[PDB]
Amino acid sequence: RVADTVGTGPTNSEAIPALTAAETGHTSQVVPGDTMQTRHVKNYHSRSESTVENFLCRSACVYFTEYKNSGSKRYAEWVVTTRQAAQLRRKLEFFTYIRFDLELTFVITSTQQPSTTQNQDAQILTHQIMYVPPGGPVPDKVDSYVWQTSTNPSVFWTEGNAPPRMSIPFLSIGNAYSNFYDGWSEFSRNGVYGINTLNNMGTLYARHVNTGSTGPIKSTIRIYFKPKHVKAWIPRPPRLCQYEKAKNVNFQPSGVTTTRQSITTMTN
Amino acid sequence: RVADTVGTGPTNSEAIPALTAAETGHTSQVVPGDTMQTRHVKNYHSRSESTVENFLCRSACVYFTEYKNSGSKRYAEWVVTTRQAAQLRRKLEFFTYIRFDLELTFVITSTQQPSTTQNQDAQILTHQIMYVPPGGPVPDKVDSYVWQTSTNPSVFWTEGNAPPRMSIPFLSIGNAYSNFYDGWSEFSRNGVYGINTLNNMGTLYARHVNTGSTGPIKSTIRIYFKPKHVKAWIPRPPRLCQYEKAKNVNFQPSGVTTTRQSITTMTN
Amino acid sequence: RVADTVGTGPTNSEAIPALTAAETGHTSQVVPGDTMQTRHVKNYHSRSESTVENFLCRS
Amino acid sequence: CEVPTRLNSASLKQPYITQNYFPVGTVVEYECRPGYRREPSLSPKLTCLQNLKWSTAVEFCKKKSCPNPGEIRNGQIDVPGGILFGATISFSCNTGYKLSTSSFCLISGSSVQWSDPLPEC
Amino acid sequence: GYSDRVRSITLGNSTITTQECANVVVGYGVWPDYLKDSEATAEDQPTQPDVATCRFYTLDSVQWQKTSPGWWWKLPDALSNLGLFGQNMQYHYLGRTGYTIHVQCNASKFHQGCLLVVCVPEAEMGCATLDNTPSSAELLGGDAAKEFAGEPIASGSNKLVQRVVYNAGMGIGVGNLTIFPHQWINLRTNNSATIVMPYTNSVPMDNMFRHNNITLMVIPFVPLDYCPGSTTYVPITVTIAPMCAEYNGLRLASH
Amino acid sequence: GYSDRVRSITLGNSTITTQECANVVVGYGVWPDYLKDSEATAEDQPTQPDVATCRFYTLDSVQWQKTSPGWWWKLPDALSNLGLFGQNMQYHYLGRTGYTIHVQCNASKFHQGCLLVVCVPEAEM
Amino acid sequence: GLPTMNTPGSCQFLTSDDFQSPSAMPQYDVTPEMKIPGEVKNLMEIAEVDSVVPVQNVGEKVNSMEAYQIPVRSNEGSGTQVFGFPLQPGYSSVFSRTLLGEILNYYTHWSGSIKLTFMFCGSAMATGKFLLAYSPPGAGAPTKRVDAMLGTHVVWDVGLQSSCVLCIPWISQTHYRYVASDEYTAGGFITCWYQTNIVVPADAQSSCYIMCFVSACNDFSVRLLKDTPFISQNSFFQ
Amino acid sequence: GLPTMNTPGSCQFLTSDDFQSPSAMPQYDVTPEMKIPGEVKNLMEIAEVDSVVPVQNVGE
Amino acid sequence: GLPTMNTPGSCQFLTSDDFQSPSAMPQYDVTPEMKIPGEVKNLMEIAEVDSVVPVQNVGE
Amino acid sequence: GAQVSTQKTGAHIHYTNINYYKDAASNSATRQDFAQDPGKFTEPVKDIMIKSLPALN
Amino acid sequence: GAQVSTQKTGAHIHYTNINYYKDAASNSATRQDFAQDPGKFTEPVKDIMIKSLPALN
Amino acid sequence: GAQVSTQKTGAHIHYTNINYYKDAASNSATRQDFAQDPGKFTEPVKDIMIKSLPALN
Ligand SMILES: CCCCCCCCCCCCCCCC(=O)O
Ligand SMILES: CCCCCCCCCCCCCCCC(=O)O
Repeated sequence: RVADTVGTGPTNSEAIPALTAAETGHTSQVVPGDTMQTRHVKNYHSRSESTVENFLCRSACVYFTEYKNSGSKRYAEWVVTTRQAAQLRRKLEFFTYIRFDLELTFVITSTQQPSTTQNQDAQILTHQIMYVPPGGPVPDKVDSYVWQTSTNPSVFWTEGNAPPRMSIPFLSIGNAYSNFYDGWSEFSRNGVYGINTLNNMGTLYARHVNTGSTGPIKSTIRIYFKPKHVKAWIPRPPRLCQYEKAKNVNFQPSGVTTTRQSITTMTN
Repeated sequence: RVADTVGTGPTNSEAIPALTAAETGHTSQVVPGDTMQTRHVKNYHSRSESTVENFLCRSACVYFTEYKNSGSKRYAEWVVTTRQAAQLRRKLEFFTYIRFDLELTFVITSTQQPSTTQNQDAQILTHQIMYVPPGGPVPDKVDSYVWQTSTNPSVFWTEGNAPPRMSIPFLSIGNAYSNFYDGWSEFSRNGVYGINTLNNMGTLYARHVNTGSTGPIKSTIRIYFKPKHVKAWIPRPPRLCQYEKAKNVNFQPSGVTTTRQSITTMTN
Repeated sequence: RVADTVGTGPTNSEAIPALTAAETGHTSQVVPGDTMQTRHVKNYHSRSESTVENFLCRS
Repeated sequence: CEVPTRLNSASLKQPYITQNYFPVGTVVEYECRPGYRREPSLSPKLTCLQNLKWSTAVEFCKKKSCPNPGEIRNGQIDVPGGILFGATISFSCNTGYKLSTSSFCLISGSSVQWSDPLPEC
Repeated sequence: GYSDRVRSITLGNSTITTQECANVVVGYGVWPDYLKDSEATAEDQPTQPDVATCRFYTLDSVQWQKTSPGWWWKLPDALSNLGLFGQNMQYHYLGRTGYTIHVQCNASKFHQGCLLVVCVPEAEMGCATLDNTPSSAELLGGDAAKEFAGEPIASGSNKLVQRVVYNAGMGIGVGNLTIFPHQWINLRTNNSATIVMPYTNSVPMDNMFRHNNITLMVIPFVPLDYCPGSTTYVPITVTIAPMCAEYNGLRLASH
Repeated sequence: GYSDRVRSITLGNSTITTQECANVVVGYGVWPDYLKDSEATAEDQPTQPDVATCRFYTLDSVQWQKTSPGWWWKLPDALSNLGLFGQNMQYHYLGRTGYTIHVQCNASKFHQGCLLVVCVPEAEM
Repeated sequence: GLPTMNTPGSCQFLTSDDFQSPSAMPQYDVTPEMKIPGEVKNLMEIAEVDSVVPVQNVGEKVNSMEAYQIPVRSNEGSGTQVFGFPLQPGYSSVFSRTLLGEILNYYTHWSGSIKLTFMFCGSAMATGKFLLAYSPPGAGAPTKRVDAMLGTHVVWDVGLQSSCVLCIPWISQTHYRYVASDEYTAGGFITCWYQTNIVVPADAQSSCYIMCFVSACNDFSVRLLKDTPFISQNSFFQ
Repeated sequence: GLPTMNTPGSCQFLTSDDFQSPSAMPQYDVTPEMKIPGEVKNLMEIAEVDSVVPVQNVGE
Repeated sequence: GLPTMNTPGSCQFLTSDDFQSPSAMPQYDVTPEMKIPGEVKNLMEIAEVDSVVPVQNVGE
Repeated sequence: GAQVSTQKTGAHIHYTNINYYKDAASNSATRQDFAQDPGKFTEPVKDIMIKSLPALN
Repeated sequence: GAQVSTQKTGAHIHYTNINYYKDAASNSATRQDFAQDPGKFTEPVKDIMIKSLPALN
Repeated sequence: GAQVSTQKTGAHIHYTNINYYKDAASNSATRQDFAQDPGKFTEPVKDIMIKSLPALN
């Protein structure tokens, strides 16, 4: 529960609560009752929505891609990375090291494409989403033998049902995730530089298990990430500039804030 | 349980229960047994359906809007306000200040529009409803980046399933909702005047997540509000006139009641 | 739970843990602390995903 | 790369407007359309990245502010939408005086001015 | 009696004295220590020199001019070629240490200015060209200090680091950096600033040559100023002492 | 530890701080208080605002020149038009208050001078 | 067969929900946690640390460090104004990009006191006194020292301690104030004035700078998750 | 897998129903209640106060 | 009719799941187990036995 | 941790309730709060008024 | 083996929870951990600083 | 007749299980049998071999 105010009165002492030195870097712990007269009011407000969990514990779309039931692109692939979008990336970048379980949710939607084939009577489409850990046999084609998914995890969804959802544990060879890395892949300070060196989360694939209709159909899969059981360390300032790449922090220089008329202007 | 009647007899006393002065404004607490002879009958009737909750605790449509999968209007928006309809507004206006939790329910229905495109074989449509709190990035277009809904709440519904429903807590910076306001936005008694100044509930958006078919389709979303955990204060007279605007109480003058033949007429 | 390492020091004895005969077919049960100096670190790793069930229990 | 992203606040600078071939690593500059004023913090440049996609673009210009409306004698001015470019103020009169009715903030030359002058009432 | 403006620090065979100092900032409230048995992963025995490694090393000085943007130093890189510390981290594969940073500036009562002295963990930096990444020489300066730039670095086919002072090369806000353990040198109040940093990382030990854990940033927020007649050359000196340093995996020297 | 050259004063919603101050002179050794029941004469109940009236009001500044003789201020008159204090003493017939006076001058270590700051009761001229 | 009945809100995906779900990697052994310095448990912990306020954000000054310096110099006059801005941490451009402002822009309601710390960055031989005032709304910004003295003020005396803290309290009728711009939830005005005049000795610069830091108080609180307006994107990165 | 069976009246929206539903804003802190004069608990409380009767409702 | 609500991840086939399911052959009597030498309980048991290393894997 | 309460039956048989969510705004509606006090609207006067006595005496 | 805990209600009524899976990564989110310690970021200094005393004396 | 057992959590919170069918071949999988005995494959010899002693002496 937030701290209640304390009632005070006038004062003519040698105690100087307001005067301090910020050279030390110590934030002054003064309350309004130190520089004025205050009443005593109980405070019932609560910092329950400001906790790390409630802050990052929401579903956010991190990618979406489109695959068809005919033509060239018969299946879709994605290299797992949370830097593809801006909103969740910027929320995560508040901290240097974060440890969290992941609740993955998938939304799949199909659409009939313009063609000229007559007599179109489709059937229900079923989709398969296969995750390959790094070092696995990646599908080279849509009718690949790798789709057996013996050891590899897979999820099968029929259109018209509730969206698929699964829970993934804290996967990392380290003791926490790293949002930032200040190093090189090689010990000789050459090669890949940045958080890309640490990244190694494998690839995710998706396909139509059946053609369904004699006409063209394009499907689109959306990936949603909700962090849970979150633990975080070392906070850092929010990204002032706009993001440009997913593999690096490269940016274009921007001003600290937005300009007003003069130093005595009450309006923007 | 309602109060039972009490048996009485004849009386020739100086007690004058009937005679009173209404100048005080005190409502006379007389019962039939005071001005006549009565029997004693137990009353088993109950005022259980007259409680504030049972009165306002019912779903009521407060708005509905239409969006398409092609053309110009690709998404729909609504500024949250309970004054759009007449029935729930008039039920709520019985009280000056009300505090209540909200149970929101959404009904979405699609319809094929007249066209000339041949070979139409649609797929199942999925809808997204995104709520933006005031100060948020409002969608400017249907493929906007804001649809990520990281911090913002969102609901995804596939057609053919049960209608979506969620519970919203008592949202207000005050200690109760205000059905009526007698003031101005500015301290100088100028600018917006009325309950519009207090209103600030944000905007609600809705879109098709997929085109679904090569032919035109129009969807319509209906918003239903059921108040629960209701607490109310200061009752006021019901709206005699018909409503005209949603932002104000402006009305056209109307007579107190409906006219009969003479002051001794038993019929309407 | 996997076995934790044991801290050891220098040694000038007649014990020959490294020298063995594989002609018997007996796999040598030597640990790193036998051929070098080691620290004592508790090991919290677990062989829970290496059990026969977890291995073959997938569709 | 394709055509640079359209933005409401600014417009593509000459001669990029008359150009249809943009190799990778090509920078284009924008300019504030009327009235719109340039924002000093943001820089109006975009670069074609390797993915044949332009760099993130934000409104590099903001609407110009019309002067204060003034104070009409024996009259009330209603300002529902601020005094920015494209707003409309309303002129009314008190009970007991007879009164244009509205003025619009529009671009007139190099700056923005009100249209109708203040009436008399 | 005592004052609180005087402080002495003794490490190894070195000592540091101060007559005008603010308090001492201690990392995130944690004092550096060794690695515990219940949190280690490597199995061979570590080496702990504890005297030669744990001492004050004094890097070069930099002149503070009326128009200086600021300087930055990577601590694992700065002490890489200096003393036994460099020889230890050279032969070994893994290393773990905490760094205490003392930055000193000297002036009169007629000189004015203000420096922010901040320790940033994992200060990943950007490049002038959006495509491509910065070169090791531009990011790491050893035996010397790297300088920020007042105006934005031009983008071309180059591997130069974006050095804008207002974006601190990370694209963030220079004012918001205070979230990291920091201090100020206000030429009217304190001659020097001292920060004690523990070992922060996501793994227990790490190779000290391919990863730089923390970066020291000295940024003048108020420019140096004086009237004609007073001293025009005002230098800034930085002394770094490693603390509780241990190494693992002895191997052939790496150059 | 402490020094004695630093002093803060808090009244109402106002505060005054000082880094180089002498002691604080307290009238004739008496601290201001309210009127007692055994020493009052008027019979109706008094009003005591106690917050808005009891606060630091800052009059204008005066330049000290190499040839300035000095300045004087009548306190009941000086605050007559300033704040609620002025409105209170305006509507009311009788009033009773004690005044705390803080006079501040700022200079360097190369400036020299000396001011006498004195409160004269009943300064008939 | 246990007879059940399905209520509305079935087979729907509400992004802010809290349910259990089957694990995709069963019996996975996670790396044991280790002690890491500086653990954040609450966002308010981040909002209670100082952050330099870009007060002089005028013209091109935002493209340098000059946006952080408040230029106070000796003048032949008294009672002039140094700076002034409104109390709108979420909306005002002055506090929008400060740690407090960057945390507020993720929420919708805020409530508590504000601490402003002013540090003198002039010579050791300079002196001065300043009036730091806060005026609740109802009457406009005070135009002169006589009007600003009537509010909540502090008189700061520049000396050995170079930093003075002005604590803006909570004087709002509403329990929570809107982060966005709403004229109903007005905040007030914060201004600073020359109390006396800067006193500088010969051979000492007479033009100095002040710096300003802002931090949340112990009673601070925020109450509605939302999405920051600043973050943007035209297409998926890389 | 607990074997269940769905009865009629499933996936239907009856406006006068009483069920629980997931909160859209979890762990939201509401403004504490304050004493407000004139609280209505029952409609009958309103029906028991006098109201002037327009008896002569004839013509204009 | 017990009022229930279906969460996302319904009627989906996750290959690494752990649920009960009705037996197709009810009351089937399995052959009683017998002692068989060399039972494997953990894969690591197999990884801890020696295996000759093809070091000179050069050319043919 | 269940709640067992009486139902709404005619005059002249218990139900069981469990809360599944953790927000207290997701519970069912409070339909069984039968408490009245019409003395604030009827009879808001300062001096008590006995029924049998004359109002103004 | 159920857990009964208090819900999030306004100031100035219990809920029941059962775990069905055996992985501890499939449980719900921990939304009710209200514990703070801002002394690491505010006041990280070595020597304590009393509020009323001068900082540098 | 329910079974309450501990879950799989990280080092350095109980689950409930009920059987609905009557065949014992329809239960869930046994994922938590962590028992080893590599002495059959490693060291299958007849005479014990102490580590520090010479193998053939
Ligand atoms: C049946 C489908 C299974 C899909 C499994 C997908 C697993 C994705 C794991 C992602 C973990 C989080 C990555 C964080 C990366 C980082 O910040 O370093
Ligand atoms: C996933 C969709 C979420 C939608 C959230 C909608 C929230 C609407 C809140 C409305 C509260 C009641 C407003 C009453 C206004 C008044 O009477 O002053």
